[PDB]
Amino acid sequence: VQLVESGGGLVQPGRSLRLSCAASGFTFNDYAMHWVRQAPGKGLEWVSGISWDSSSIGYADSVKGRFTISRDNAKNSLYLQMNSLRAEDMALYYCVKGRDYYDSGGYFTVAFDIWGQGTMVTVSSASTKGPSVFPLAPSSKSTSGGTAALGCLVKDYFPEPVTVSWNSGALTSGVHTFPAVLQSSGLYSLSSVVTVPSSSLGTQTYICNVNHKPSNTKVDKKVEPKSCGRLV
Amino acid sequence: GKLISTTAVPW
Amino acid sequence: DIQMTQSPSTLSASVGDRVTITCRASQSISRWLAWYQQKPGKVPKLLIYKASSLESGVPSRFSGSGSGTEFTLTISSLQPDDFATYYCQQYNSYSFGPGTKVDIKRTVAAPSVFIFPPSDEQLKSGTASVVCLLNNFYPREAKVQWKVDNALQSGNSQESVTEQDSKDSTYSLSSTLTLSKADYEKHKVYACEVTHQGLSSPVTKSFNRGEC
Repeated sequence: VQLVESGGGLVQPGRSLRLSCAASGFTFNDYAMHWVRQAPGKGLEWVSGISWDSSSIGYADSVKGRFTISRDNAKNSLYLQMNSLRAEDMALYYCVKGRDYYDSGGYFTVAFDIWGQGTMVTVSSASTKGPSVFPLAPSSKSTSGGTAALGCLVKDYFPEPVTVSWNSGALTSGVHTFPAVLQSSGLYSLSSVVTVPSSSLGTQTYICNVNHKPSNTKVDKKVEPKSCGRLV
Repeated sequence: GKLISTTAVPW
Repeated sequence: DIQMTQSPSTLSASVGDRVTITCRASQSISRWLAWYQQKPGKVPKLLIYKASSLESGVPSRFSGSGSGTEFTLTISSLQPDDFATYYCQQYNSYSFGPGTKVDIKRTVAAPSVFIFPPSDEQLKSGTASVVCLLNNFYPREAKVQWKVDNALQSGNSQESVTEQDSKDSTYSLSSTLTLSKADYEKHKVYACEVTHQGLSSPVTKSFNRGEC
């Protein structure tokens, strides 16, 4: 049993996408079918649904007039036509099988029992861009006990993702690479930090290796200490 | 009360 | 329009605990309510539907009750598979609750706090990012406030948090204050003030631009 979505990708605001979902392993025609979306880092939002017999269709207020759900039972497929796309429609879109129940003269969905893995929809007017990589320099303001923190600010890139390693994979303990944030500019930003022994600081080389495949950008940035206030 | 429902049943 | 709420928003639990989480509807939804489990990077999983029916294959420590507007999900004895976020949904019109996250309880640990000035390379480009790092703390709740020459900042910072660490069960968080070069050059003292359950007083990390 499976639901396989396709049709996702990168689209500019105001343009359209058509999502597909191919079902197998159950009698597709016998079930309501639905679309659910999840914006990055956020909760679940139901988008649209259609009864087993196609007689009843519904939409979330946030998409109605712009999205059209349909099904082709002969092809065991569900579709979502998405027009006039906005940044707020950016999300992973799951195709979802309903389980239905009869009560008070009506047959209606009571559970979503099978979910596809989702197809990712990215709505942005931003152009593809590699990050600038800036040092997060270790200083007297970034020590704690016998340790110093340092890192790299991976700023202003598009689209996701970037990868970050330290000293070509030799440094992994104490590394935290944060989830990217989407800035108001439409570009993403991310920091990777690490705590290291302060006693070897400035003698020991620390290089962050940043890779942004969508732009074919590879940056190795050596992170050097900084004078920031007096010793303490 | 139901946003999506039908009187028809697949059995 | 039916609003679904959930409480608590977060819960710290230990293997063996009985945990009960709540879901509420702004108007009657009878028994048309289901509960889902979701973990990072994974698909949601149906647990309970029609308020109290346990889905086939789901362990029997999960139970649901309620009808009308108040609903509860109970895990009689939490197991490691159960640390996750839990969502309810109503089937009159498909609105979801905002989710309850159940994470792994450990001893309270205050963050270690570090601050980073902007780089000369970045300043050259016309922008200044000031970064404040909160490292290895628990619980997740934490407040970071920026002050520039002691004036509280608003609307010019963003934060990001890691998932709970699989070995020591802590979180880490960055907060990044972003200014134009000209605005950075108009002030002298840049300070990150951190509040957290593990701290008896707020911690402030700061620097003077002229010394840094």
